[PDB]
Amino acid sequence: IFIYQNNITPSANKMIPTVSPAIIETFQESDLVVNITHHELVPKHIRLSDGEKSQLLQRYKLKESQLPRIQREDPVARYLGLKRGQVVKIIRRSETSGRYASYRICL
Amino acid sequence: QKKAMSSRAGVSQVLNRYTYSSTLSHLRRTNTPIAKPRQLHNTHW
Amino acid sequence: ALEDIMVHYDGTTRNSLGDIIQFLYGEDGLDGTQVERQTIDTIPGSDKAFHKRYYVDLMDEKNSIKPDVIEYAADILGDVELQKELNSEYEQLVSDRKFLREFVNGDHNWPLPVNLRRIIQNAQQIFHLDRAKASDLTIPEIIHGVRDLCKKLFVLRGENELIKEAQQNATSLFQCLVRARLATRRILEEFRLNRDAFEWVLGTIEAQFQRSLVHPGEMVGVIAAQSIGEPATQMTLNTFHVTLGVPRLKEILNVAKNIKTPALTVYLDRE
Amino acid sequence: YSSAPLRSVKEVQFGLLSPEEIRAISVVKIEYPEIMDESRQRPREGGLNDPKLGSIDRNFKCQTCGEGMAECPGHFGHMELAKPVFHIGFIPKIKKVCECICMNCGKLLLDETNPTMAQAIRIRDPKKRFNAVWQLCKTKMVCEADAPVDEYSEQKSRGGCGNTQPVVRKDGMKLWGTWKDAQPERKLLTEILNVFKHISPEDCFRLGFNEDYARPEWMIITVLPVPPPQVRPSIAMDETTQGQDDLTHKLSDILKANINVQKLEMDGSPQHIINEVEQLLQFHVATYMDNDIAGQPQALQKSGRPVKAIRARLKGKEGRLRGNLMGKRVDFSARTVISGDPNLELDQVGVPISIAKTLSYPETVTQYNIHRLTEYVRNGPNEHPGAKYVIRDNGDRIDLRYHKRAGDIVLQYGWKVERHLMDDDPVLFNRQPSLHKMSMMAHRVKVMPYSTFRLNLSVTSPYNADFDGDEMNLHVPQSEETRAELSQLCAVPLQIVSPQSNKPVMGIVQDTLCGVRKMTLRDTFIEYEQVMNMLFWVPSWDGVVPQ
Amino acid sequence: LAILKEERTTTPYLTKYERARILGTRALQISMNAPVLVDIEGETDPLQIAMKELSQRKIPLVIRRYLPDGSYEDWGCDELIVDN
Amino acid sequence: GGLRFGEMERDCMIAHGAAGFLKERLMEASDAFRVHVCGICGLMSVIANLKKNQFECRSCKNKTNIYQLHIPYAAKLLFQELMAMNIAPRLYTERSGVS
Amino acid sequence: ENATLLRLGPEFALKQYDHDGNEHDLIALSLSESRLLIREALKARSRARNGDDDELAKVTSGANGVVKKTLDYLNTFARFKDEETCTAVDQLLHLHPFEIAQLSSLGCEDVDEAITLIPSLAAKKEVNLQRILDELNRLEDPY
Amino acid sequence: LYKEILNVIAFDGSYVNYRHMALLVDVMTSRGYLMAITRHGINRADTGALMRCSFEETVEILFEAGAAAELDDCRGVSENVMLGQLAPMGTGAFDVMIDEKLLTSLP
Amino acid sequence: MFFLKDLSLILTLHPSYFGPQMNQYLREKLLTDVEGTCTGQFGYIVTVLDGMNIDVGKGRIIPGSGSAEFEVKYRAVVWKPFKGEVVDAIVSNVSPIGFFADVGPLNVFVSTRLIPDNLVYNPSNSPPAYMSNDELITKGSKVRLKVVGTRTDVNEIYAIGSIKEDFLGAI
Ligand SMILES: [Zn+2]
Ligand SMILES: [Zn+2]
Ligand SMILES: [Zn+2]
Repeated sequence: IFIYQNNITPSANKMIPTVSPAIIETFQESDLVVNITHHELVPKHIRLSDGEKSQLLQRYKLKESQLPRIQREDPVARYLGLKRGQVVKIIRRSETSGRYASYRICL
Repeated sequence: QKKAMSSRAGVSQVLNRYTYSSTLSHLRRTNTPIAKPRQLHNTHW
Repeated sequence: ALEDIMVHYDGTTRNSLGDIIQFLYGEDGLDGTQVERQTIDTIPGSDKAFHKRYYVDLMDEKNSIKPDVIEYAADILGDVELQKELNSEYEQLVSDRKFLREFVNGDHNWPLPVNLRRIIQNAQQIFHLDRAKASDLTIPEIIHGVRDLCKKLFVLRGENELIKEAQQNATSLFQCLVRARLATRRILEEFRLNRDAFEWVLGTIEAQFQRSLVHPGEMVGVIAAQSIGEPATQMTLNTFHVTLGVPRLKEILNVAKNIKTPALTVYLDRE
Repeated sequence: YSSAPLRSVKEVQFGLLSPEEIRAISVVKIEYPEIMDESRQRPREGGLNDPKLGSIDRNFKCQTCGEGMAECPGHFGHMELAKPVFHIGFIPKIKKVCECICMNCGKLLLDETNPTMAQAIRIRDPKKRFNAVWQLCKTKMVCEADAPVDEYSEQKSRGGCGNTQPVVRKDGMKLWGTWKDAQPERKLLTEILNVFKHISPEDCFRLGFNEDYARPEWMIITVLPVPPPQVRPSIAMDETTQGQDDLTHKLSDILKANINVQKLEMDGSPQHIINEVEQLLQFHVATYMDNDIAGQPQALQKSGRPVKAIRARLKGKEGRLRGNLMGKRVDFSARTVISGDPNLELDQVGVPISIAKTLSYPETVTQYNIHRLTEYVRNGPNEHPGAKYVIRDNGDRIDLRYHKRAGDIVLQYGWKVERHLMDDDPVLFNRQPSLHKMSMMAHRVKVMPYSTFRLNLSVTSPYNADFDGDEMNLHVPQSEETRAELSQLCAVPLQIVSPQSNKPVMGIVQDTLCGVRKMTLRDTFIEYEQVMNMLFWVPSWDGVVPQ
Repeated sequence: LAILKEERTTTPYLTKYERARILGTRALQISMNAPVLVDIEGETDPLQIAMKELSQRKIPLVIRRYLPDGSYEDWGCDELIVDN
Repeated sequence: GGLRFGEMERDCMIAHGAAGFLKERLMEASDAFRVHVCGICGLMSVIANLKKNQFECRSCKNKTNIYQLHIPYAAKLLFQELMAMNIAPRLYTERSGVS
Repeated sequence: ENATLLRLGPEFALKQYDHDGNEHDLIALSLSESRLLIREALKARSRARNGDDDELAKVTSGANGVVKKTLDYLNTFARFKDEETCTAVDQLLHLHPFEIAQLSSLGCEDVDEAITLIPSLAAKKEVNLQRILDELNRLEDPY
Repeated sequence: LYKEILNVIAFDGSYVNYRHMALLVDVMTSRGYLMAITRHGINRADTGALMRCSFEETVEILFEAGAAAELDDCRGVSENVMLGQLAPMGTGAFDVMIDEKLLTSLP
Repeated sequence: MFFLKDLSLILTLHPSYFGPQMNQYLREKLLTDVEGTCTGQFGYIVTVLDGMNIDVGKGRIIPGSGSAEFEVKYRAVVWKPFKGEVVDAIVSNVSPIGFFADVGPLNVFVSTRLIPDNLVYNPSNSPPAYMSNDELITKGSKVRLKVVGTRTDVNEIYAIGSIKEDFLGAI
């Protein structure tokens, strides 16, 4: 997790997938002054083991594609370092029942 | 006429004859080819 | 844009691709038709006046149920084992009370299925209850029964856990309203309900509830499609009778990258 | 009756007709350019229109599989064009396509070797695949016949002829590019087809294609599919009067532009005066499918008329798709002038006698209602409690207003009778713009006199109607289940509570509202004499006078 | 495929749409001169008779409720409580 | 003539879930028509001589696998048009793409 | 194109699906063995239907010229007789389904012969198949 | 998004119930980003072809549909209307079958 | 060569025949529409195993009418010729242009241009034959041929084939 102040070189970063299995992320400075999760509208998220995942899918009979998505370069997706294939459980307030449980997979 | 419909339709109609004041109106009518034109300007006074 | 959206036999809202847009229509699975504006008592007022209403202490001359309500008020008076179950309840309600203020606005009026306010006004004269002769309920009758009730307010039915969690979850708010009107203090001091009455109300709530649930098939998208546009179809570009009204809504639905009047509201810091 | 099994579509597969197939399927060579006249003799020459295809006038012709007009679909024919033409609507992709494939050879411009491509090449999605690809292959323009392998740039084959690939741009209906040493301007001929044909089968698959249902190449037409009469019908002023479709012109025009073309490719061919006539064929074929394009030339039919292009006939509202398919005019329907009645139950709807005597309902004969039916049948179609058509099992219809056996007839269980709507019959009533769930509701029929739909007052605001001239459409159900469906889901009582605002949508309007206020005031007193005539007026009265 | 009589999840009540079509079919069945199993107590409209046949839960029919994935759930008209 | 049942009128009915009734409008009370598709090349080729049973459908040469369907004549034309534009609308009575 | 290069239609891959939704190995059905499966069903059919082949046809046959022929031919060419003699072969043989059947329903003496009428093997099965090949003609029941 | 549409409705005194706006809002958000209710949005997803074909680019919508050879389920409301079959819409969102087993208990 | 594929078929039934013992009728009706059929797709349908206990499952009721739609899922014994495939049958007829063979319910023909040169048709010989420097083929005789091509037709599949290589022909 390198924290580039302004920007890394195009010649540079072309050596990130050159050290697999491991993976590296890049975050601009001026974009991390305030944690976005702490925000009112931003609900608390949570990851899900490939057991709890292979359960969720089974418990509702869902085919992955049938699941609400989230962009890979999404501020929260990055923040929690998601990956193409990972799920995220969202728990927010609901003026009809109190609490709803939504999930978004990271494509 | 010809393969030239690139004219303007509306001009010349079938004069109303429902009532006298109808017919009258029709002759004294003006058109205006196409949110601002539709407005009722002052100049219309 | 919503045509192919329709509730499914498990209560999921999806489309012509099966993509789940909502796991439980409206986040509760209730059909708007069967819903009315109720007022969740619990939420408003001070903890002091709250306590002076729902707090019960069988070990005290002034904060106990007057013997004009039960038929065994004195032979029940002082039981330590019961006053603990009376805490469990009250300890719950406080978890609730603080969890509901966790709607920071305070507005206690909300749309909620099963009009408990009326259903009791109905009980009032079906069995004709006098504001004179004491009721006849064990403290267990009521509390356990309302616990047994919550258990039957089933939306989802699943065997496993994941479902049963969703169950409790997308219900909760309701349950609190239920308790709010089924607290020991009120059910006995205000409307002396008999054993019969209680057994009726429950049975009806249960039945009513199950009917207030959405019916699978309901072409929801087409429904919501109109439901939204209609009170928009009835307006004037005139903002009579910042960029607002008709064009703004348009602007939004178009997901415009450059609205005329942008603006942004920021609140100060704590202090 | 047809022995073949009845089924429903569970899947629709799109692709493109392969010329060899279109040829195959075609049952008419369609070579001649005339109309019919077998040399002035009136018929239909085996050349153009009807050379065995369908027919009109209850005339068996239809590739002899008779059936005549109704039962008989149109019948396709073809026409071998002399030379390949560009498909008016594909010119966009075709160009971005060439930017990605090499000419003079015909193979990819990026193999598994390059990484960023692999990813894209693995993206399983016929559209998002073809997206990422072009953004890459649009730069490199040299079909290297020798290139440094994935080792040492010392040693160096794949496809050959490293000819520089041109940068194409759109100028009217023609694609041109330059080849570079030093560029080359040339007007790219329709070479392209050949290159596609050559493209490897395994390459097709690399892009979002399928060697079986749609290969890139089939985007250019060789043998043109000629559509039959039912597609481009003639409208005669009875019979012995012309009446020809828009398309029934631009076909012979195409034909002629084909003929003349060929008659320039077998005679003194002025090589730079031919292109001027190919572009012409190219044009008439542009016309035929679309005649509202960029390079103006509207191509108007003698009079100024625009000439509906197939895609015009489809343009939303009125045009086929949204006009005839997504919503069509239907039978068993009626419309007239509305006027409210304060003495009709909420869910009723007073219907004008005239109308009741027109709309029917197929009700099967049963030993429970035979008695009632036997009265209704004798009355005839001009008497109110009557009927107007009797249909025996043997799919044929007796017209109840003429037939010599009018009062005779004894029914037979299992037959169906179409009766006039009667009191307490569910029917679909509506008012457009239909923007509500409540804009259509089932009402009970109540036959009344006078030419107008009599609806209740309180149900005015849902449709949002008034009586200042407004008209209303009425539709009439047809099945035994349909009815149930009308009363179990569209009944007025179920609609009383609007789901959008969890509140009703029908209250007490005008007079009734205005007055109930007065009538309510403490100052409002009523004496016995009136207090009697009022309880009587209440149908639901418990029959007990309150103290 | 399948799905045992056990682990059945859908509603035990008959959705108006289910009910609506059931009354539908059986109605035309009767109008196809089929046999009715009750006492038309002066009743004469098939759909009423069926509505009665319903209120008395005596309509031999089974509803296979399908789930988005492709599996199904069978329930009888006898089973499904018909309060309303 | 006859009154149009345009989009907005469709919509409403769909909200009501009046599936069948709608299917009964667009077909029984208007268009309707019995077309014969081919079990192989999903097209409207079949030479159905309703007498000598003869069905056929050359170019794909079949006479055995053919299906019957009930669709609005208005639509049949839409397809012929689409065909006449060189696009191929295959109709399958069985799913083939799987998943 | 369709050829005996073992590139049969898409409808007959070694892994087909059971009516109950399961996976099952193809079904090779050599002569004689076929004559039994048929006869067995045709018998237990004509059993509850009452609760030597020309007759049995115009009763359990469509009334189906095809069966008489399919019964004669399958009895004038069957290369075996006992449900055991066929079992042995299966208890043995279990190569791709088509072969294990063809080898059983087609006469063969030499390997040179089999390898000639089935030119696709050669390296698609070790030589000691030859042993077996003898072992076949070796258990090629006597007359 | 919800808050914003609501504030356009509530400034006119009119009230609409959450679930509705929610549903819309969700469909726009769910597909990964912000699909606008316009030719450059919903009408451009992996949805059915006949469906999207019934709005704006009607013909062109088909060209690039037969081009990449799309396969349409016919599970979408539109398709069936165009075909004339009962769509899986309430009344038809299920089957009615005679159970022979009980059809013996039925005599 | 014979297989046992688990196929299925759909049959519609008018409401009249909607009694209590239907499964029985369905089963027996299946056979009358299957046993004896022939499709180029699946070949020659000859026998349905385990009749008695066929599985029918619930059938659905068509909305329009009252009829029921049944998806009968069975299993059967079939036999279909493939190209390059090798089998042997009895010669049925025999002229100067070749001979016709009968494989079960089938009839395959061998062209005089697809046989080995050295086998000419014998003229006035009883029974009518074809002569080789040593061999002789006639009706009775069993011949092993190779099916070059197969043509699927109505309710019968005919074909063509040859005996020109070596180790092929009569036996
Ligand atoms: Zn015909
Ligand atoms: Zn090249
Ligand atoms: Zn075909």
